[PDB]
Amino acid sequence: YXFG
Amino acid sequence: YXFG
Amino acid sequence: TMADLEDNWETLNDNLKVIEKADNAAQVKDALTKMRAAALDAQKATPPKLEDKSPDSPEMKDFRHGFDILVGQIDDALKLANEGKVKEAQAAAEQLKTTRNAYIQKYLRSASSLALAIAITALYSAVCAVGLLGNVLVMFVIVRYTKMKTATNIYIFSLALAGALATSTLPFQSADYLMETWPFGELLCKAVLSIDYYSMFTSIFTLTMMCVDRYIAVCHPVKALDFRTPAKAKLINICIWVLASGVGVPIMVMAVTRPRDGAVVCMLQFPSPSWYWDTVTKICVFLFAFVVPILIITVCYGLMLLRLRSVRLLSGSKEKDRSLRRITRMVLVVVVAFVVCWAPIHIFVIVWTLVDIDRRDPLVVAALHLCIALGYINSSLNPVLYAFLDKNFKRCF
Amino acid sequence: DLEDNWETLNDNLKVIEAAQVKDALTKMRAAALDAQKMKDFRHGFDILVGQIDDALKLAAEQLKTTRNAYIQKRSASSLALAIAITALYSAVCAVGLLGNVLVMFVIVRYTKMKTATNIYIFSLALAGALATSTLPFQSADYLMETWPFGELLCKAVLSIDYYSMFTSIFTLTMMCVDRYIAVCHPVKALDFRTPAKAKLINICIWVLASGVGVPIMVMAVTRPRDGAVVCMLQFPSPSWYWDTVTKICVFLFAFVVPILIITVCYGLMLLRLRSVRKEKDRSLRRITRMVLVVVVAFVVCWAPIHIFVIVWTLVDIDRRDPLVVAALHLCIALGYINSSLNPVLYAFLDKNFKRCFRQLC
Ligand SMILES: CC(C)CCC[C@@H](C)[C@H]1CC[C@H]2[C@@H]3CC=C4C[C@@H](O)CC[C@]4(C)[C@H]3CC[C@]12C
Ligand SMILES: CCCCCCCC/C=C\CCCCCCCC(=O)O
Ligand SMILES: CCCCCCCC/C=C\CCCCCCCC(=O)O
Repeated sequence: YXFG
Repeated sequence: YXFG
Repeated sequence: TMADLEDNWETLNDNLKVIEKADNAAQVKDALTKMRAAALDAQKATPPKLEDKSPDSPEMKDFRHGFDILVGQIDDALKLANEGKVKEAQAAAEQLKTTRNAYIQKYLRSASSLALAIAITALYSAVCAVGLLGNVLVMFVIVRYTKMKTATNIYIFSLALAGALATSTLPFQSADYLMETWPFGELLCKAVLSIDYYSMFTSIFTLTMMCVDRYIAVCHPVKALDFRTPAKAKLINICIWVLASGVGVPIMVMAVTRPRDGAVVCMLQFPSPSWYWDTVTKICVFLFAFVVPILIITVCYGLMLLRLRSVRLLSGSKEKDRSLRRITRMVLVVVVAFVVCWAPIHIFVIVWTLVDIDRRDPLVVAALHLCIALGYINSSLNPVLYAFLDKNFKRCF
Repeated sequence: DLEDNWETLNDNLKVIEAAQVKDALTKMRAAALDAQKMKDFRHGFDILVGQIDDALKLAAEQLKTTRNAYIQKRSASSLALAIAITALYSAVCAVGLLGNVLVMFVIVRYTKMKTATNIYIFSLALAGALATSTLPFQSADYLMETWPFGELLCKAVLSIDYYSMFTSIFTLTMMCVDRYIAVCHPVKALDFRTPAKAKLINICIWVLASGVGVPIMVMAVTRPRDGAVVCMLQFPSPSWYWDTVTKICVFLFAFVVPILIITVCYGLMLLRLRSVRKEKDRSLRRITRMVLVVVVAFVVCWAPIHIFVIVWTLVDIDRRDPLVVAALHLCIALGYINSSLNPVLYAFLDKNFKRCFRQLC
């Protein structure tokens, strides 16, 4: 989880 | 190189 | 900013090659026009080397003088391009290379980000290969050998299915980072983003329930013979996977590819005001997928230590009571691992939203991709570590 | 249960740290008796029972040192290690395959192999992609403790592993020779460093190395040892002899000889530079610097596995010991780092994708  |  | 300094420095260099490979005066003219505007823009900036130096310091005056000589020479090459000369104007571009080398170069030294990109690719590929193939193997051993006739085997399958779905995103995410663009299209962008948010919730909520299930087994062993039934475990997991579609589907609807600076971006298109709903999503993800799971699991631990402190206080037989103390120590292991893996990225998303972060700095890039990766390490390592330490599963593998 | 007995031995060592320590020591012995209930593991509990007997008479932490003769034959510590190795082989394999395929693509599609240097890079990239392709099999074998792909695939893995080791190392040695020729003999370099001659040298390497690849393919067999299957070379009688000859020939021709040649190449390129008397003058100084990076990385990446192969043949090594196993596969992968993620392959990408990775400090 973090994209983008 | 080294297997096994 | 230094982004402006880097981009202007890049524009100067890129337009030198334009003249180098030019054939007409129209090509030479506009390249020098861009180069002139980028030289005047760059002389206004302060080099990272001289960031600690006064705008009127001798080094800072020397950096600016280099651009004065460059602009003067660009204007000499411009009059040749305007006059109709393409041989002399191209020859004057060569003396422009000696100027930015003997005057400016010393202040605008550069390094390669190749070793970082390799390390990042290595990190995503290792976390993907262990994660995906590992959980595909876990799922195979449960389906084909350790047949899911127990409550635990149903929970290991849910964590395994989620862990595998999570890590299947990583090849696309790392190709995007390398290429500095989304080359897979909108449909693959929707599949990626939806699977990313979806598998996050299925993974975390199936893990949370495992700790609740362990709590019931340890603290209510007689009542657990009714609750910890495989048909009851089957139902809980289906509810998680069906419930989690309130996250997967909206992300699939909002996931879009948009053009930005000649490159393609895979992103979420939030309703008006997009900045608001984007911030709300980041808050709800932090609360439901991080805070709520920590609370439930910590409460499961605290209750377990209390229920075993009473058996210890009873002083009857710690000969088999210690066999449950190993299960609660494992709950502390699961909660610390979840915090250490998820806390850095969740803090990163909060700082990213409130503060301006240097997207270009290799320290922030290294830290960002390490942070993203730890979340995957947790989602794919919880099922494999549980399964390969399960007595029944170990015999069946 | 052996796992339950293992825990009761440990969970009781902490109860000690007069009557309580004695009642704990006797509880430890009954578990240790049922833990003994393959002959080497049983010997461990005989030393453990005997030490407990001396402690019952009275040793305090001496039982923890004797426990290191039964632990390898901790629980999660073994799993953490197997994961770490799987992660190391998969990182080396995935960066190796993709880095080498990409280099080859850049040369085939964009560069178009006109220079001699690009032929030496294509061959080095092809050798690296073949080298890294055996890793899924080598890492699966480690995990399963058996060869589950049969003899034909054992022959393919062992032959490709030996063949690609020599094609890689000799293409790298010849690259340094080719570059040495440019720096020191430029009048002679004009006639030697032509793409047709680079093509011939590289082809000769690939055909020559078949004198290793073919006998290794012939000897590669799958044989059963302790209920499990092993992928191995079956040398003619006396096997111990031909095994020692093979190990000495690989260490000499694929390690010392390439270092010696690249080192002699470095030092001569160095004298040529010292003999001088602006930009074209220091352009050759970058090439000589690159040769030094090549030789340092070669010695760094290849020396540990060679010192390990020698130590293994000479000294009885505990194959089970956790830190021994960790050090072995690190040494193996570290050899593959040179083979497939070579400093020449790095420099080539750094040149061709300059703009993508260039950024101000
Ligand atoms: C759970 C514990 C052990 C981990 C601590 C989290 C660490 C690794 C993370 C969480 C938030 C992160 C920071 C978030 C924002 C910034 C600002 C940016 O301009 C530089 C990097 C920096 C300063 C990050 C560095 C690493 C960081 C501090
Ligand atoms: C186990 C899975 C392995 C993960 C590998 C990830 C795939 C890498 C994908 C693409 C690399 C393309 C290389 C191009 C880099 C140059 C930059 C550019 O083209 O803009
Ligand atoms: C986009 C991917 C979505 C996939 C949805 C998967 C939903 C199923 C989820 C978890 C299965 C949990 C195991 C319970 C089934 C028991 C096996 C059985 O007896 O039928």
